[PDB]
Amino acid sequence: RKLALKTIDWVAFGEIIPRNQKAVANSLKSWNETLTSRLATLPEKPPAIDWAYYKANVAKAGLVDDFEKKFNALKVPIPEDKYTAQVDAEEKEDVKSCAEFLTQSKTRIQEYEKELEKMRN
Amino acid sequence: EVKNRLDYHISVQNMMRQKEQEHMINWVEKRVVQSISAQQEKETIAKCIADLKLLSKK
Repeated sequence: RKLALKTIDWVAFGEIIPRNQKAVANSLKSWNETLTSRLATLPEKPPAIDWAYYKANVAKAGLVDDFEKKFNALKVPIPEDKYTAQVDAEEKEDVKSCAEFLTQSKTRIQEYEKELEKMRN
Repeated sequence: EVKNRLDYHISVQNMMRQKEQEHMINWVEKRVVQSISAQQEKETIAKCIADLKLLSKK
C-alpha cells in the first residue's frame, strides 16, 4: 500500500509501561529508525526493458519477447503481516491509558481541588 | 535477474561472430592468399603502380 500516516510523539512513545512493552518501546523506536531510514531511501521505481531492442538483439531469440509479455504480465504479492495486534493492543490498553486510569486519576484530582477549596477556608 | 540471460545469448553470438571473424580472417587469409602469386601480373600491377611512381612521382 502507500504510506501510513501515523505521527509519532517520541516523547510520549518510550514511556509506556504495559510493562511487557516499555523495554520493547525503547528497542522498537530504534528498530523503527532502522526501518524508517530504509524505506525513506528505497528508489520508488526500478526500470524496465526495451523489449524491442533486445527482441532484435537476443538471438536465442523470442526469449526477450517471451520475457516481454511475461514480465509485463508477471505480478507480485505484497509482503505479509506479522504483529498487527498493535491496532487493538492499542485501543484496549488505550481504555486503560485514557478512560480507566484517566477517570480514576481525575477522581483523585478533583478531591484535592475540592479540598483546596476547603483549604481556601 | 531475467535480463542477464538474454544478454548472455547476445553477448555469446557477438563474441562468437568475432571468433568466427578471427578464425575466418586467419583461415580465409591463409587459404586464399597462398595460391594468388601465379600473377606475374601482380607485379605487372607493381610495374603499373611503379609507372604511376616513375611517372606520378613528379
